[PDB]
Amino acid sequence: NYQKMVAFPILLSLSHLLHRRILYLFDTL
Amino acid sequence: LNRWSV
Amino acid sequence: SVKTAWRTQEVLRELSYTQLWALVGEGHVARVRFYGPEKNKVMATTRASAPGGERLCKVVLPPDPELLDHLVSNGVVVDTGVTEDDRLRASLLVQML
Amino acid sequence: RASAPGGERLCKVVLPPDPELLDHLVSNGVVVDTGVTEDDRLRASLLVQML
Amino acid sequence: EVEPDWRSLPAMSPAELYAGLRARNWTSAHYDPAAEPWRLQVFSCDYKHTGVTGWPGYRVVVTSRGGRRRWVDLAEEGELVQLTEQAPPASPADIGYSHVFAQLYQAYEPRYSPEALAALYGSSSSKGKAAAAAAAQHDTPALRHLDVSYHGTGSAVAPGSGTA
Amino acid sequence: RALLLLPFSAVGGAVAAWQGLFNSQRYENFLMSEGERIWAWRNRSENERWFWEVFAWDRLIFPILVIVAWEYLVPNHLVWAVLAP
Amino acid sequence: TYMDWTYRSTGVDLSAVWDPELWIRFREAVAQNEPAIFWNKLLDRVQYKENLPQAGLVGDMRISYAKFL
Amino acid sequence: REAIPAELLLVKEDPSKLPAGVLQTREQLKQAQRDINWAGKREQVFAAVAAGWHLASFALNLAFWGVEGMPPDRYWPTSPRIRLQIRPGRYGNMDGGQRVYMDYLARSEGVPLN
Repeated sequence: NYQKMVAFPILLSLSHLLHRRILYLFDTL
Repeated sequence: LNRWSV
Repeated sequence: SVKTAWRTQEVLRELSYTQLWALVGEGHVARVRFYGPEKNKVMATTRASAPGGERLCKVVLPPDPELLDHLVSNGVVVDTGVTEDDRLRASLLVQML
Repeated sequence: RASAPGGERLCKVVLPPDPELLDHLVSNGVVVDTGVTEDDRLRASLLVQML
Repeated sequence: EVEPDWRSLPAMSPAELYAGLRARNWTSAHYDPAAEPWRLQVFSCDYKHTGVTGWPGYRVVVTSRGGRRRWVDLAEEGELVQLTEQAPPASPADIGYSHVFAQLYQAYEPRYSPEALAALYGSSSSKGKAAAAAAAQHDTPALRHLDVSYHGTGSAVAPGSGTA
Repeated sequence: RALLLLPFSAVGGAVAAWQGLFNSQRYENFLMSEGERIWAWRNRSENERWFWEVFAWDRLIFPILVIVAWEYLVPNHLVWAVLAP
Repeated sequence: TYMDWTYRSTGVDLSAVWDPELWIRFREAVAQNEPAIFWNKLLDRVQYKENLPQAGLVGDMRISYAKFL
Repeated sequence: REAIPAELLLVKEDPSKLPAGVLQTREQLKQAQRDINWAGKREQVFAAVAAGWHLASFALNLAFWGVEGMPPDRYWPTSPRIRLQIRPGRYGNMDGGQRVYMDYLARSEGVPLN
């Protein structure tokens, strides 16, 4: 178990945080 | 802290 | 004490050179995976005939030029985790970049 | 030494990878002083590279 | 020789290739006269800069007695040694193609009958052409090694084409 | 006779049908329904959005990352490990 | 002179950037009141490109690796 | 006009005196043909896969198209000056700056008037 179960929330969070970090990198530039 | 955060 | 401790996942189990040499000579280690940037660490996958079955142990060595003349002398296959599928995936990533 | 041509002086020499140099210096009575050489090159050469 | 499908052929370790080359090397201490013949075909990639799946080192296709073919990926040069080096390196993951080529060089060394007691001393004259040259030799790898060629992979993409 | 071979018209008919699927009252109704669902979900959550837009990086993950990164980088010195950070 | 104590004392390995030869030349120049000893070394360090061989290297002066050997 | 009979032009090769394993079997020939066919399109296939991934991302952005379907966001207004706190103050603003602002706004809107 847990194989694509402990990954999908973490990858979801990483994608969301990455997109917001690109937007905030534009903001700080 | 920051005004726009709240 | 396998009948006393609770089961807690499967962590590696750091051995030493002497321990690994003993269980290689006695024919209990099935496969070795040399790793480390300095290549001084080994994942030893034991066989089912060993006293304990298949366990993925971790060994740290000094640089002794006699490892080959024990491992391939007795039974042990050396391997690396980077297969041709992983290499082709790396090539695909380079193409995307 | 003072017996050298030109007196006693300090001279900087850049060396090639010669494996007989240390044996030559030892057998000719030269005080071979290395120094420190901290193992963790990544950690030691980090702040000075930032500088 | 046709470059095989690397992703489908069974793989063999460089350590196992080095051990087999040592076992077929009559000059080495680990020599095994009762060893199956090996056909070694060394491939160098020629689509490194034209294709996208190129590889840096060498790939040795080893054909066994029954026609079974495995391959070894000597992608990097390991412990750089001379061709006459016989000591195995510490930390076997330092076995690159330098050790493999050293073993290939050492295997093909000619073996001489015990006439050196009448040749290294001799009697007189040009002993090397009057008593040694009429002495012959046994190769020893030609009955246990092939090493039949060093090949190159096909490059289906031209280096200056629109596809490239 | 038959010019219908090599059907560029048939491969463009997919794009024509894709364009005709939208700009209809069904797609407008779907958009209004999605606006209703977005409005409902935005009223439901109201905390997770602030956590993910303000808190999660700047006040949870980034301080941890920079402290761990600094302690991994700087030498084992009292000034560099305690006083300077 | 050598700044080999700097890492274990401060954390900054100043021996990676310090010039012991330049310090020794400065010390000798100060001791002998001969500022040319330090100034020539400092100017050779700064204007290194102008110290490149511009005499006897005229117009594609390459021999070979084999001829050099 | 010479004839040159075919016995002096054709090879009389007998597949018996050949060494063992030299004569390729049908399975070996099929494997060799498969390897040639894969090596003749491998780099093209990999480049097409990478370009297809990039094209899939671009087509997803095309399906996004404009602004429709997206709610307004109070955390992300459309203006970075709204998002941050950037206002002109006493130092820098001068009367002529209104003229220059007018010309820049005309060029940004796309009209050739000033």
